[PDB]
Amino acid sequence: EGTLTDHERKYLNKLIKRNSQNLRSWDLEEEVRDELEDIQQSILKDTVSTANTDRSKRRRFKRKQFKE
Amino acid sequence: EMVIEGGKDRSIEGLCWSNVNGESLRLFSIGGSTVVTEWDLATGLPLRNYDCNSGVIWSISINDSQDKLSVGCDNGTVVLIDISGGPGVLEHDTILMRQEARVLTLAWKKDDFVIGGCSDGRIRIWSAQKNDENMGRLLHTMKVDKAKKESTLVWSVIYLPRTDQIASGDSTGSIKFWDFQFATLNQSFKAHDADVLCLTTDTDNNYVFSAGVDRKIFQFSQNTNKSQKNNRWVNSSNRLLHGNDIRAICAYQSKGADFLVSGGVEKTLVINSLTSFSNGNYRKMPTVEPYSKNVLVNKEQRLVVSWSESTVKIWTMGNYKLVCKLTLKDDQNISTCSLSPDGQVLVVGRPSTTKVFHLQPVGNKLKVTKLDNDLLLRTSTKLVKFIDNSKIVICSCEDDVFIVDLEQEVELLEVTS
Amino acid sequence: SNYVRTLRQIELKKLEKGAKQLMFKSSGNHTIFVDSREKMNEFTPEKFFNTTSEMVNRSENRLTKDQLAPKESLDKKKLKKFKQVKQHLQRETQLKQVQQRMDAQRELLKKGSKKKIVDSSGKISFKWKKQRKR
Amino acid sequence: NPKAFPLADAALTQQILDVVQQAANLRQLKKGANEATKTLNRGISEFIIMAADCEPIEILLHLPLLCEDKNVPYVFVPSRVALGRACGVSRPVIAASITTNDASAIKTQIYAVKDKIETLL
Amino acid sequence: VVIEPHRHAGVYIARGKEDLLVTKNMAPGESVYGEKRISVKVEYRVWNPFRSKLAAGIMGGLDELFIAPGKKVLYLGAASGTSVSHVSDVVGPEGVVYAVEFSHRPGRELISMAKKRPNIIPIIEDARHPQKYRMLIGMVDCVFADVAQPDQARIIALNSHMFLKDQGGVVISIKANCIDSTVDAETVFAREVQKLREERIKPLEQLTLEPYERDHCIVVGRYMR
Amino acid sequence: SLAKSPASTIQILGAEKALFRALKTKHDTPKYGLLYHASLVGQATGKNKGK
Amino acid sequence: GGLPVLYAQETLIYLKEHGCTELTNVRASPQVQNKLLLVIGSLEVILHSVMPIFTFMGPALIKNSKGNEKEEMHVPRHRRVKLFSTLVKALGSFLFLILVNFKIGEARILIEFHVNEELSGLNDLLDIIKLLTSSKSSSE
Amino acid sequence: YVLTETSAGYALLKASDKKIYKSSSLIQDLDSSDKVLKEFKIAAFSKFNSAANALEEANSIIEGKVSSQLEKLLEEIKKDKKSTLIVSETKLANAINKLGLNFNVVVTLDIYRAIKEYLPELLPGMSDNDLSKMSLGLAHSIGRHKLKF
Amino acid sequence: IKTKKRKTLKNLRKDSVKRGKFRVQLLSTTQDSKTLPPKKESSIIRSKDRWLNRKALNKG
Repeated sequence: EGTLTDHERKYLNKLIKRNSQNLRSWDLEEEVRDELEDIQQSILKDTVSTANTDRSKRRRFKRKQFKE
Repeated sequence: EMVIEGGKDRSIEGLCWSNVNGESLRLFSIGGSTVVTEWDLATGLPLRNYDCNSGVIWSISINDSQDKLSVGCDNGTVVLIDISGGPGVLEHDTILMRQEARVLTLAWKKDDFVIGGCSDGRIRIWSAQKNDENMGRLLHTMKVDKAKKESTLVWSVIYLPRTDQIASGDSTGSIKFWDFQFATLNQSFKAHDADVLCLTTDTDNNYVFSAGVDRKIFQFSQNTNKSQKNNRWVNSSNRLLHGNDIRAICAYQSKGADFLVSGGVEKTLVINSLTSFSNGNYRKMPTVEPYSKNVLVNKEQRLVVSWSESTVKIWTMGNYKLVCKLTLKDDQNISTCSLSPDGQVLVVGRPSTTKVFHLQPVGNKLKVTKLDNDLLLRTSTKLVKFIDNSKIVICSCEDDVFIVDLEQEVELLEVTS
Repeated sequence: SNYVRTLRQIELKKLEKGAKQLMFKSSGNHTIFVDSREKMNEFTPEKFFNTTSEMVNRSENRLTKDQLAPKESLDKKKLKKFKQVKQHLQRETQLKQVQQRMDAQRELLKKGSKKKIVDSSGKISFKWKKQRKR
Repeated sequence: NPKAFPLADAALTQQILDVVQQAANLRQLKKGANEATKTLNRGISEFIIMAADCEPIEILLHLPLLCEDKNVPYVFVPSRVALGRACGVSRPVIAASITTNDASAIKTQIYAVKDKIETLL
Repeated sequence: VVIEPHRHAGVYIARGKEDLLVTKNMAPGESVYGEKRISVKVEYRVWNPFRSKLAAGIMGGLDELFIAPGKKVLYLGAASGTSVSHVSDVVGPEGVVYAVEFSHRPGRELISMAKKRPNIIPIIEDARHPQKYRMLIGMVDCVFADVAQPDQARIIALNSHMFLKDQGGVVISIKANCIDSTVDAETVFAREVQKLREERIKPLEQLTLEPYERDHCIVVGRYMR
Repeated sequence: SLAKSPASTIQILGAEKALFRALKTKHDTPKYGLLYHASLVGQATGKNKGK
Repeated sequence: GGLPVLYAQETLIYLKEHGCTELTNVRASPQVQNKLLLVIGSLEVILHSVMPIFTFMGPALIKNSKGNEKEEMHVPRHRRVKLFSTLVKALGSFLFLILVNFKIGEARILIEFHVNEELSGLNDLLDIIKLLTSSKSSSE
Repeated sequence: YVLTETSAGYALLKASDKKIYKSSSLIQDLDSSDKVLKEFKIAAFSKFNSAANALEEANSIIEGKVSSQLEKLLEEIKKDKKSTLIVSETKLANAINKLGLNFNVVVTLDIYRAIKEYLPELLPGMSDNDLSKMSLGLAHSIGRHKLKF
Repeated sequence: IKTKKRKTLKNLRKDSVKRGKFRVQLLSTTQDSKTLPPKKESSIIRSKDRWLNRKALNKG
């Protein structure tokens, strides 16, 4: 509630920079992360049969087409 | 006695009455999206916009003794709403058994069974009956014939109580009479040459009158002893007294009157009789009967204001000269419009949000400028008739009169019941 | 065949017990309700994300400034786990193909009488005569 | 049986008996309650038809539980002997699963009828 | 193997040689559904964003999600007692979750987990008569909804104006197909947001949580009396 | 939790490792499970006790 | 009861009758009468001084009204009376925050007169000001 | 000038909200629904709590999930019925059964919201954690047995 | 002036700006959407009246 921010702004910004670097330096790597996300999306597409839901939406939309 | 007008982005493609005996009426309309709108009768401005849970509503029917309301949506669903108390109060209690064709028209036998013509060329019947272990489910599915290379759609379905029948008209014209129990066809008539859209009857089902987009209203009769023993209907009479189409008919009987009324995509309205459809007279009404105004004139600068819905158009008298127009879409629907004496301030109305414009004659045309009084902008407005040029008389939908527009209250007395 | 379908479900439950412990990334699509144009003409900025503008491109656990104020072999072993799951699924599809072939070779010989029916593709088709099975 | 919850009617029961007839015609369905649960376990079955006529019905209604736990469609027809004649054996059949391959000659009507089942859940 | 805090204390990231999401334990010993326990001493339970629905909403994230470790939670929800265990694990022993389900096919497993977990209060009437379950609940500080039967907004509206306090918070998984198939995602979602703001719950956020399950969003809302 | 089981499993709910090893090597499965200690299959004599 | 509800209406809208009303508050009816005595004070020495002992012996809103009376209230003697009345620790800290000499004197008399040393020694860490704790310990 | 009935743990709590019989029903949120304010408005009057036994829990369950026919509810009914005063009724389905008695029963949902939010602070005097413990005990004890088999 | 003025009308009457990560949404007038409620699904009603004004039949 004081809002000093004279040098505390630079101190908190340097602390946020170092903490964000130390936190994000243990999660993932952008050199193999594309291949990892592609493998993850492929196994997710195998595990979720939402293409059957897309054919289902087509089959439930074709019933209201009136054959004009 | 009342016009409840709406602006753009809306239609009433179906409405229903409800009068439990001894209490107020309530009529219910169908917006083009999945809402039912229960309008009031205290002022003519809606007290509910209920959202039935499913689809997009096509048509609603009333239960017998007006207790429930069958609501036929687009995805296949038919939703049932209960009325427990009358005005404003609405609970739904069941969604019925779901199919894949779009529902088009519903009707009730009694408080027991609902009948729905769908969009596959089939007429379903569901059992909507409490105190019974078989509700929310369809009992039978009767099928109407298709075309050779065209999918047909049964539009209209009604019930026949005494001769225990249902009459179904479709997009081939084939008015087919099915029997209620045994779920079977009884008769067929391919006399209509277009898409049937509507049909009604009388009290003990001596007749049934149908119409659709062949602009022909025609009759079927069941009056004589042979017809009521064999349960037989004859294509008795036929009659074309229309211009383009029919999209609605209904009929009424009393001991003081016996007449039906029809209207279509043509804006006219016709009145025939039931017991003398071929025999008796024929009554056309005019296309407009302006208890609701749309035109005022004013003597100064010799000009005339004509307001459409959400719109106004002003022009002078020469020959003639077109002056100006205002499509104030921020005013969503219109009401009374009036221009002051000496041609200075005009009021465009709306039953909660009216506006006023100073119109300055700048020669060949009129320059418009807004002016924004807040009390004027949020009061409920029905009529303005302009004593002076500065002040403005305000009618209210709460039975009051105000005086505004120079920077208050005119009280009117009590009402019996 | 009787062993092939059981080893199929062995590595199926191995793949599912791997997937119940493995975590997948997150895409969706996002939407924030706003009220008027004075708040809308600025899109909801990095201050509405309330966080430092590098830890914004994740839909996962991300903090604000208030809560915000081992070399590569971790990710290499993670890719080993991902390739383990994907090779499990590929071996699943391969051995279920050979299991379907030997399933057809089992069910070819039960009972009935057929003329042979072959189509224009090259793989042999399957059409018998029709009767209830006594 | 009031506990036989999704029970069909004439149009949809006729459609599902036709498609189970074609599935037995090319022989990719399974006949029987425990075989239906086997297919539910190993994830092969596209959907389940059952008979709301079995005495008692709790010989059948266990597979609804794991069927909704594995989110498979499941329907009741009101006659065991009717879907037994449909599945093409000479016995009253209580339940039948329909398996799946994507090279199937009844694939599109299988998908149509399973969306028809899921429209009433 | 290292534990990262979210904005809400009770949801953590167990990341390292494997990276995933965990919660706390209001019951020690064992994963009650069959997942892995991360050990740090301190135990951590995975919860799959597939087999849960709120968990994938954490994989969506929020500016302010109304589940806090003192915030009393109501859970109309799906009938399974799976995700209420982790709502308990988030809220800790000082808050409390009230899980209300009607179909007693997972009512028995709900009773089974809630016997060994005193953080959960099991209500076993319908989700449509809080007038009937008044006396087992008082002034919850949040509600969550995962009902699929198609009067979602109206019945969580009645629950939220009977039991959720003033200026509280609602969080709903709005289904598409379980209320309206044949009509698209954002259409039925904007319809639901329309009827929510008609019921004067101020909406804050909707998102579809696509790769975890198909076409069911989550909407969240401040309450205004 | 055993109500939601096929009757095949209830035929073999005791002879687990014998069943799984007789799958593992391409050999022949058992036929009793735990159910062999029931009185009716005790009274049957032969391989009709497996039946 | 009825006279106290009418006094609440009058507070929404005299020293001798206030002294009789403080005697009646000395006689949750007494809690409402004590809050009514504080309302008669806030809406004036003898009745308020009689009300001080009447609040010394025997809700939290009436405690806040006692804080309102202490704010409306020589001052070292009255603060000595309030500190002798209040010295649990919550009311002690609030009535000390609302004579830091007499506050720390009451605290030292308590801590010199078993597990209540860190409690109400943390009352200083609660009411830590630029001169309050230091001048209080100095004057004690 | 009213008494209200609300069932809380095993009981019938008559809470005395000292306002008008119609204006406390009418305004009810401009009555400053705050802790001290609604605490001084809704004061504690009576709490017919039978026991902590499961038989008293059964009487409470029958009085709650069905219409009010509890003998303890009748004993609490014969405790303020001498002036035809405003007794604010809680349930809406047990309202006709509440009206079937010689009394004057009566946004009232919002005064019950206020009564519910300021119950466990002061209105029986009991504990927050103890009220939640009694409630979870009630739910695990007899809600599951009266729905289930 | 015509094209640019129509595009400024487009800039005015537009919600849901997709700026980077996601999009937004505005709200509506509550009392006005009460007194003049009904939204119309113009696609469904235009499919209805187009099938009524079918290609095959003879309207003139």
